[PDB]
Amino acid sequence: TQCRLKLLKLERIKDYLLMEEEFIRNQEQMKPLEEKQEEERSKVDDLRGTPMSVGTLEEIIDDNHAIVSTSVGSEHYVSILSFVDKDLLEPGCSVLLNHKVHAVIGVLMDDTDPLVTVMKVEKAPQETYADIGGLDNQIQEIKESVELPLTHPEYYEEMGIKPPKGVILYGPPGTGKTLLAKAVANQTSATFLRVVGSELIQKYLGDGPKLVRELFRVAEEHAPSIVFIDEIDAIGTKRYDSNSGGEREIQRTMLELLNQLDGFDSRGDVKVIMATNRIETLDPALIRPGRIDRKIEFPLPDEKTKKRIFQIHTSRMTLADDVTLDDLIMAKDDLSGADIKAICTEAGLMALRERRMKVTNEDFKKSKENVLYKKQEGTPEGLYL
Amino acid sequence: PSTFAYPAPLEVPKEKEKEKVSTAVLSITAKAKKKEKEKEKKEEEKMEVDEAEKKEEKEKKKEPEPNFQLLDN
Repeated sequence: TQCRLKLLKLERIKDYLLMEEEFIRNQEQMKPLEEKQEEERSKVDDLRGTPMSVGTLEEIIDDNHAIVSTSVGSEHYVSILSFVDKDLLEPGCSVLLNHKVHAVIGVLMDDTDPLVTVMKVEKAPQETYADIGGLDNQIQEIKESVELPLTHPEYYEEMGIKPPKGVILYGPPGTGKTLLAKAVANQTSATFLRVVGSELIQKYLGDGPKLVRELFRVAEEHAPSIVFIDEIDAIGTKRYDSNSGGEREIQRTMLELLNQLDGFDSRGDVKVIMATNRIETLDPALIRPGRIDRKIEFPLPDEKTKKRIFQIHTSRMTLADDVTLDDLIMAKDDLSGADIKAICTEAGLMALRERRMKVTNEDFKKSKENVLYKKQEGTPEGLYL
Repeated sequence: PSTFAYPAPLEVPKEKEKEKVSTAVLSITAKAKKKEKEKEKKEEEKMEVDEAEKKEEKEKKKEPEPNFQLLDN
């Protein structure tokens, strides 16, 4: 709160200084006077023509030649014409090629494709634990598995327990699956990669599986990183069916994801937070415990848990403080965490409809009912049939 | 006596190429250092600060070149 506001005063000064400071250091004042430094800048200009073509490096051989696929025309058997060495290079990377003679000038860019641009939401959310509407215990499970081995190896080594390679979140939905993933991701201050599962489904032949493996490669260069696979079930076990080009597609993208996460052992290269809105009616072919160890199940909030979600919320709000928090919760019946959030938002909006500016005790009571009604109409009510 | 005089020794082409390189180093370093440095708090009763230790904020320099207006006479 106070602390959060203070950090901003330092950051305002920081932007101004950093932009001036950048200039003297980067060059044109630290202009290459060094044999090594000058040689790389001058040589790449001379070899380079314009246009160029991007490629992805398909495999390298140890005799100073490599094989690349360029975006345009055929693949090329290219030589390593100066610059980068063999070690520097790895397959699955994107490298820059001159059209005049396709050769690897280098990478230092952690790839560059249109694919990578979508993947890198790299700059962290402001979202962080206990800025979330969440349950105290539930966030602290996500942190224990994903975050904690990097932060303190101390506890994990003494105890003698094995570090995982990801975790999985599954619903009952409306539990802040995505909110949790964003909270942890800010805390590490490691690069946050994101992709949605449907993007990986396509009606083109073979494109999907390249992207699925690609997520792990991009992340590895950036590493440490946390890779957010939003709605895994989408590539997986939720239908694209068998009559739209799904018949081939789904099985391949699903399988491709499942084998690397599994490996031959739990690899532990880069951490993963996987969010799913259910694994409840969907088919088996997904990652099981003991590669990602802990699998986190959410409940449907009870009276006691509802205290933790609500107290966080009442602070931004007002005039539900007058009335005891305990009594309000008791009164309302059991609902999911998104529903609880929705009541509270709706309280602020309904006052405006009433001709009032913002939440009152009365507005808070009515909002509870409206959401409850939607659910009560949608699915079974009270007393048996 | 001063309206037709002996014009200066030349700028020349030679010196023109040579100078830019020299000017380049001084130019980025001065600007980068001078603009960034503050030693001021503007929400203070004081205007800047009574001077604690000496500042590096500093100022720039201007030198024009002498010419007199449009005439051929």
